[PDB]
Amino acid sequence: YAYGEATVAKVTVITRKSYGGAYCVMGSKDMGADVVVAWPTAQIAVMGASGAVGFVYRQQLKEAAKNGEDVDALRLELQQTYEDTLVNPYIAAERGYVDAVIPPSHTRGYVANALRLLERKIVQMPPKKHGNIPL
Amino acid sequence: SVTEPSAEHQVDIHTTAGKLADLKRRTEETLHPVGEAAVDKVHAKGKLTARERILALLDEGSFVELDALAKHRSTNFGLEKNRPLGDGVITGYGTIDGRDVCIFSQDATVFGGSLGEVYGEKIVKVQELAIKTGRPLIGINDGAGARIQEGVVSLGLYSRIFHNNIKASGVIPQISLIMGAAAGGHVYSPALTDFVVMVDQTSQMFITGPDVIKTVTGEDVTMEELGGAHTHMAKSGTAHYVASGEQDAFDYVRDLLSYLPPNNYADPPLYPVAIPEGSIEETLTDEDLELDTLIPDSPNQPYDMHEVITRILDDDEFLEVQAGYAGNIVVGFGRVEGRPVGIVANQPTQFAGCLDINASEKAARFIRTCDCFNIPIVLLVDVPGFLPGTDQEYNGIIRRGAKLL
Amino acid sequence: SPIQTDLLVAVRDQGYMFITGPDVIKDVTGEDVTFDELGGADEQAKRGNIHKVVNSEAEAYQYVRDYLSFLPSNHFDNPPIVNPGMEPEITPHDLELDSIVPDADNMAYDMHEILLRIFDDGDVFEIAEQRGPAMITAFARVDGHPVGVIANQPMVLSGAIDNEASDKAASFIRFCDSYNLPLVFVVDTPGAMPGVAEEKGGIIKRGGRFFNAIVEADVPKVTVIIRKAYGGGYAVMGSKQLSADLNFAWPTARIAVIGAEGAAQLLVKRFPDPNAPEVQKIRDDFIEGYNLNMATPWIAAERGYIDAVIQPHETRLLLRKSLRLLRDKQNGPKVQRKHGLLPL
Amino acid sequence: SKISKVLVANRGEIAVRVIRAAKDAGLASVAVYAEPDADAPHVRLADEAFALGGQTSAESYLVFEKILDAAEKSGANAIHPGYGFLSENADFAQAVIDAGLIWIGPSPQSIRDLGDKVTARHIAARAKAPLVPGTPDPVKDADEVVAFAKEHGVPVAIKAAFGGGGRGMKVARTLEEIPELFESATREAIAAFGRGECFVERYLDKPRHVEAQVIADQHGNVVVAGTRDCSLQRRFQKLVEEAPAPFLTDAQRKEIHESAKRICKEAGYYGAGTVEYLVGQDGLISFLEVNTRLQVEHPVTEETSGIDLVRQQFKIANGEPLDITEDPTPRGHSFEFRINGEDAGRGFLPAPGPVTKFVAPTGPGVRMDSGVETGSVIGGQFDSMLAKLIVTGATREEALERSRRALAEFTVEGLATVIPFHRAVVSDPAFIGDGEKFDVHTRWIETEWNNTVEPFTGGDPIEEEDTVPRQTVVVEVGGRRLEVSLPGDLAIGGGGGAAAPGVVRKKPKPRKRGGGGAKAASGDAVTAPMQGTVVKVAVEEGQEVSAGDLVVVLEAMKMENPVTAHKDGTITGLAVEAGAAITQGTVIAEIK
Amino acid sequence: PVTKFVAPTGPGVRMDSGVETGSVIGGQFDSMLAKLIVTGATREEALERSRRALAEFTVEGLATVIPFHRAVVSDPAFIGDGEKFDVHTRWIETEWNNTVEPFTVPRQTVVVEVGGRRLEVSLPGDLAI
Amino acid sequence: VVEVGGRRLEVSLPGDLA
Amino acid sequence: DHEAHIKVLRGEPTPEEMAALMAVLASAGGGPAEPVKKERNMWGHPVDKLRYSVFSWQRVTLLERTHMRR
Ligand SMILES: CCC/C=C/C=C/C/C=C/CCCCCCCCCC(=O)SCCNC(=O)CCNC(=O)[C@H](O)C(C)(C)COP(=O)(O)OP(=O)(O)OC[C@H]1O[C@@H](n2cnc3c(N)ncnc32)[C@H](O)[C@@H]1OP(=O)(O)O
Ligand SMILES: CCC(=O)SCCNC(=O)CCNC(=O)[C@H](O)C(C)(C)COP(=O)(O)OP(=O)(O)OC[C@H]1O[C@@H](n2cnc3c(N)ncnc32)[C@H](O)[C@@H]1OP(=O)(O)O
Ligand SMILES: Nc1ncnc2c1ncn2[C@@H]1O[C@H](COP(=O)(O)OP(=O)(O)OP(=O)(O)O)[C@@H](O)[C@H]1O
Ligand SMILES: *C(=O)CCCC[C@@H]1SC[C@@H]2NC(=O)N[C@@H]21
Ligand SMILES: *C(=O)CCCC[C@@H]1SC[C@@H]2NC(=O)N[C@@H]21
Ligand SMILES: [Mg+2]
Repeated sequence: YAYGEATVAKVTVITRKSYGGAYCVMGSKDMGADVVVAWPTAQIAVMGASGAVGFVYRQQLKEAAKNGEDVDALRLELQQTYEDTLVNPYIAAERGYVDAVIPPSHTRGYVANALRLLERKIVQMPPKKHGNIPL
Repeated sequence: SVTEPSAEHQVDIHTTAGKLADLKRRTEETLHPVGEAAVDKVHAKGKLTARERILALLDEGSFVELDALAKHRSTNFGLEKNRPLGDGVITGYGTIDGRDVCIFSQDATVFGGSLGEVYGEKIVKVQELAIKTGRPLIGINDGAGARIQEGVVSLGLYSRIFHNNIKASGVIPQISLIMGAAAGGHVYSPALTDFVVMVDQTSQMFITGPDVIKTVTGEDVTMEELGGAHTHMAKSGTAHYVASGEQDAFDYVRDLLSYLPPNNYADPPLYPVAIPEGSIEETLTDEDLELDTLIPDSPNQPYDMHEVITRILDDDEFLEVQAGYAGNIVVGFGRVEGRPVGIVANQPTQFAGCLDINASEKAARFIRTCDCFNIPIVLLVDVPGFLPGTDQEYNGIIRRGAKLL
Repeated sequence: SPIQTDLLVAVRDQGYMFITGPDVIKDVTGEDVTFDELGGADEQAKRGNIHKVVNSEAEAYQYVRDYLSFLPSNHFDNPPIVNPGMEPEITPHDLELDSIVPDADNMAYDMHEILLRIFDDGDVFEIAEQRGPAMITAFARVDGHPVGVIANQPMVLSGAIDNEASDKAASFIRFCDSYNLPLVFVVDTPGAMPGVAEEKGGIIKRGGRFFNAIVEADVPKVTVIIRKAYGGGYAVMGSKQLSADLNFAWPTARIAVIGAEGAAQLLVKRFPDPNAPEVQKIRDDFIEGYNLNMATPWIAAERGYIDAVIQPHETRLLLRKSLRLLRDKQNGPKVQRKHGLLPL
Repeated sequence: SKISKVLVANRGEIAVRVIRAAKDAGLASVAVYAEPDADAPHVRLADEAFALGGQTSAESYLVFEKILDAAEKSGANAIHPGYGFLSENADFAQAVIDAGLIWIGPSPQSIRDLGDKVTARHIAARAKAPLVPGTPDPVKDADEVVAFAKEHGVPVAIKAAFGGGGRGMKVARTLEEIPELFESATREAIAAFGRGECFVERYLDKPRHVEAQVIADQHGNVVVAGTRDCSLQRRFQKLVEEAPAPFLTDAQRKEIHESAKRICKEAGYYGAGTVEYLVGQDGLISFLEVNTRLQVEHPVTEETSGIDLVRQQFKIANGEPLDITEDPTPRGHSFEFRINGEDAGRGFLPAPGPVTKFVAPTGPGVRMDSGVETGSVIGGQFDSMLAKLIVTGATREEALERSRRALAEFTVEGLATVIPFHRAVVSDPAFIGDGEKFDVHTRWIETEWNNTVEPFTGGDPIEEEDTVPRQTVVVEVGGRRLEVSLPGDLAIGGGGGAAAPGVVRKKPKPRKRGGGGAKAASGDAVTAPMQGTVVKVAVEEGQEVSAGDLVVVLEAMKMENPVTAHKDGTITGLAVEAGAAITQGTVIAEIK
Repeated sequence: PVTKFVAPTGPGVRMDSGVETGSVIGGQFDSMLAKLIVTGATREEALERSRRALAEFTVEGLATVIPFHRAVVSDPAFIGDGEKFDVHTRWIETEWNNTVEPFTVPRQTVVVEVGGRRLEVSLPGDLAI
Repeated sequence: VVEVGGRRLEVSLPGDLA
Repeated sequence: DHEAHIKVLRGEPTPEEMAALMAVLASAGGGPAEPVKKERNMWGHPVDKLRYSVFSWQRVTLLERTHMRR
């Protein structure tokens, strides 16, 4: 609520992990982050790969279990493939949830530029007496 | 020329009549988007479907469905081979007691009710409609989090939904029914709405599942202990009502709405009442005279403050809120001469009526809801002070007691 | 001063409007022109400087009384509510809509057959009928509340949106927004009328003004698509993307970037051998596939570009329910400022 | 061979009737339906149903290939044609026989011979039937017609040798009319029937229509099951029918019963059939027609004579001899009332519409044969008849009394019907009679009946007071049950709500273009006034036309409506072709 | 509740009915809803017509004896050999194969007086007027 | 005015009924 | 005459019964009486309690219209 209410300039720098509901909380774009940048080490995903594999490959793991295979090594291989495919900044950059994937040294420059431009933000909420934040 | 048995014939799709029949076939398919066996299994579990829940809450025949024919567009992990109509949430508008509401209802039979991109867009659409129209939004929540085969797109839709809940906060009444297991991202939207009604023993809310809890902490816990309606009433103070069943939950929602205006600037729903003339003393009733003997002679003796509440309110009717939580304070709605009022009252029968952390936060947010929606408040006061104890200090009686102030 | 007003009503053969008369035209420029050719009532109604032509002053007065009967006295107040609550159930007239649209896609039909049935009664009060006759701009009532109706007329020029149709719609939309009338869009159009004459006549800016007006308007916007919604016709005739509030389509709706024949034509621009039998076979098969899979309601419905596909008989009562929901619409967020600019 | 599965090549009430007869006989039944009939009762009642496709008769029930394909696919071994469509198409009867199916009907030759009017006249003369004075052969010229009319006097009817549906005749009252009438007759008989042949006979001024039901087997036995009187006709099509024929001498009645048998034997006829006659004001009988099909009216004969005539058709088509050896004695009296979807308040014009309610009468003496039910829809594509009400009693008086009851009970809502006419005529002295004669005749409905039926408006609010919402409540006062309609704004006593702020009541405008003071705008589009089928196009593109010129004929409810040029100009965009289905408001052409 | 009631029609059928669609049957009165009367030229024909009419007869929302009638009209004990039949006044409770499956606001009153008469006026309890 | 079977029937009442 | 009249759609009451019916209905009819006017009093109206951004379009379409509408 606090982040979504806020109308000052909101800049996000993702430095590794941003998963799930915590991704939504920590200054996601659709919560109104004005500038979102990610370092090359950013990992933006629904959940960690060991959890995700359980559900996205549960059928294959069950078939391998019926075949009596080394399903532990199968899980390791599927998890490595999930990490290599999805657990990175680029899927969010493809969706435009990340505005730029930057070398970490660029962070201060992107922040300074955004903050200089957003001194006045012409944004508004619907008229209300006050909100009703959870208490 | 060719003549088909009636079982395989379809009216020629090139004619207007054939296009009408095609729309009928598609509409029929939307009534059971994952096949009839799933509906049969819902009824076998004693639940209603998302559609039946909408049609039970709303006034008969008032529902207009939107995006009935939506289908997801994901191609990850073979999702494209299963594209159920409506994408697992039913959305639209209608009336409750003749006043217009916007509504959505999540369908646990479609991917466990997990939120995909199109599912999220549908919810966002009815949120935006409610906000622009200044009409209450009712969400019926029942879903296993983000639809994991869809990527971070589901997180982007969650963020859009939360941002809409925050925009609407204090603008239109927002009511969340929990009618199944709401997991992960599904829990925050209820928390941002104004009222939460959970169904006893058949609905749950939790961020993290019991199995992850077991892995990280070693704690064994059932999903019912972790997130049940009783837990969210009595412990965490998140549920405003625990219904004994789905119809009881709908009745509570209709009662809530009857006290609320449609938006933060409309006039409240005043009931017509016959007001007797004369002075207060001329107008005293026998039930009023019963208050003169309510207070025990000894100051050490409690009494039930509901004896005051039900005598000052019309028809003795009082809709209590968070009845099972922080029972040392009582809050709820009633009417005085047809005017909706919010009651806040100390309850001598629990902790001598002391204020504590939980009672303070219960009354604080109740008062702020009433003041958002222009409902006047009546305080019935019998408070000896704050509940003493180091646990109260360490958990923040100063900071959290300041919220009621 | 008259051209500033909202409604110009001229008496035939009696009312004329022109800057310079025939004499001065002849003497300065040598060209000769009659009062009728220069500025007769019917000519000015076709040019769109006049909104109505009538045969007598009594008829003009009655047209004024009817016109005012749909409107508030001012920007702030409320219009009359006339015959609320008639016919709360599905009528035979509603059921007549299920077969009103011709089977063949080439067939023109009169849009008034629909407009006379989807509102509270036959009181569809048309304004500027002679201007841009491929477009209807009318007042009607829904549950007794007045609304502005913008509808394509397939009977005339296939319902294509020409220059005068574009500026008629634009000015009617701005007027209706100014006096808080909800807007109902009834769509059956191939989009903008192509050709050198329309381009030189200004079709780009006039369409731009139609787009500008429809997005500017704060009033409730509801759309019903009947058959065609191609290209800019789809976009401008109250699409959801241009901020329409509720969007319905009949099962005969066809929503696409271009019609089947235009898609087939560019298909055949490549490997062009249009005399051969085989390319005519290829065109026929392409058009068949396109009208089955592309130019339909169903892609827009599955993407949620439209809110519902409806049986035609539902339309009247569904319009009532929708505009009841939208009655208190607040349009925002908008930044208050001196004014919006428009292509001009 | 023997019938085992009957395909009912028809729709509506007659299809239901034959399906029911097949179930009684223990035969399997196959329905066929056009797309408009996909939900019809007969489609749901038959043991099987096959979709012919197509929207109109010309592309469904009239298509031999489709009906024979449905029979092949269903494995039906017999076809019953009902009435209309192909029931009297001799080439269809032959095609059915060539397919090896049992044709439940008369021989193709009998159909062809009795369908040719002048061959039928020769057969009747050979049978020594009573004939009206008339020409034995087609007349060749208006001068020959004038010579005939000079011999026999006036009026004279000139009639098409193949015509039907009441269009087969014109009448000349004065000699000078003959050339124009003959021109019109030969023209329109060529146009409608493809044959120009015309013949001339004495026109009877106020005749009754009387007809004999025949049952004839393939072994040459014939039984006259009874007579009907069908004199209550509109546009020469029947509306009310009764059995036995009342107010006939025994000499007349026996002459009918005997001439019908002679005629059938000369025709070689077998099956059910009917011999139609006219009875003059002088009481002279005159042969009129043989119908080579089951009659629409057959159930009043069934009720009075105790014979199931459709099952008799099955027996005859099985080739069994008649088990009835002698003409039944009628018991009681029966009326049939055709429940046509026609508004008697607008000259019995038919209109399509939804059957939002249908409550048949029940109880003593009532039989209902209906092709529709609550929720049915009547499209513009087929005949207007919804149902038939048959009322039977011990006497003509008791049948009239029961008819007044049953017609008071009969409720139909959502489209116009002739029920208000039936309610009148069963109470009209001209049709009650004096106990020995009655005044009705084949032109009485148009030229004598005091038409007081108010035009149908359904539920439409028309006056200002109609727009006000209403509530209906049951009040009991002293025990009396009253139904009381209360306006939603009743300002009685302290009541109010006469206007919420700004509410105005005014007369609602009809859902029609413009004011009624003018026909049309100056616009160039000729637009279809109704749903229908374009049956004829009378113009071509580039033709110049003048106001009033015929542009197309649209058939709806099997009636022709001419659509005509509203202005002079050039036909500039002819968009329709014959056989095209068309919707109201469709642009047919632009006149420029 | 009589949620649906579709009497048979057509040749030889008479329906005498005390109920229609939407009627409610309570326990206060005898169970008879209606009488279906079927007539034919012969006993055999009347049975054939009865098998038709009872196959058409649709009643929904409560149990009825229609399945019993559908059996007995096809039962050799009632069709008879053509000169006798085997039914008797105990043939249903015994001897018949019972293969039928089991089925699966107050008014306001105002006592007015008008001249010499009392008149109770009874109104619906929610009359909005 | 009351309509009873299509008859008109004036009924006159006091102006002060509840 | 274009008032919507009471109609007795079924039944034929005797004049005594018509009088009892109409007297009872006229006693039931109540509430509004004559069309009194609720006097306009905009003090403390809800729209005045809302926070509006300085550039909020709702200042025109909600606040101003609510004050001006008559
Ligand atoms: C929320 C924010 C809101 C913001 C909104 C903002 C608001 C909106 C903005 C606000 C809107 C701004 C509005 C600005 C106002 C416009 C400014 C006006 C200036 C002019 O625009 S100023 C033109 C100067 N002017 C001509 O052009 C003559 C036309 N141009 C020609 O070229 C004419 O053709 C010409 C010149 C040849 C003749 O002039 P004619 O007037 O056109 O007509 P004619 O001569 O043919 O008539 C018949 C003639 O016969 C004569 N005559 C008459 N009676 C008798 C008699 N009894 N006996 C004898 N002789 C007689 C007499 O001469 C008469 O003449 P007349 O008609 O009486 O003058
Ligand atoms: C931010 C949100 C996140 O990060 S997701 C948080 C954890 N993800 C979850 O799925 C929560 C736990 N989900 C589940 O396993 C169940 O749905 C829960 C909620 C425990 C309830 O179990 P229940 O529905 O009774 O039995 P079940 O799990 O066998 O049935 C689930 C059916 O739906 C599916 N499903 C479930 N969750 C998801 C999901 N998140 N994404 C995609 N699909 C999901 C399952 O595959 C199963 O479908 P099916 O029966 O196999 O055809
Ligand atoms: N000579 C006549 N005088 C008076 N009326 C006549 C005469 N011939 C025919 N009619 C009228 O025509 C009606 C029907 O005529 P007719 O039976 O010849 O045609 P139809 O029923 O159309 O024939 P079809 O079986 O070929 O369709 C008769 O009921 C009678 O009303
Ligand atoms: C005797 O008076 C002391 C015991 C009572 C102390 C009570 S407890 C609850 C109230 N809160 C507080 O701080 N003192 C009061
Ligand atoms: C057409 O829709 C089906 C047959 C019904 C019309 C036919 S025409 C000849 C018969 N005579 C009559 O009145 N109806 C029957
Ligand atoms: Mg005939």
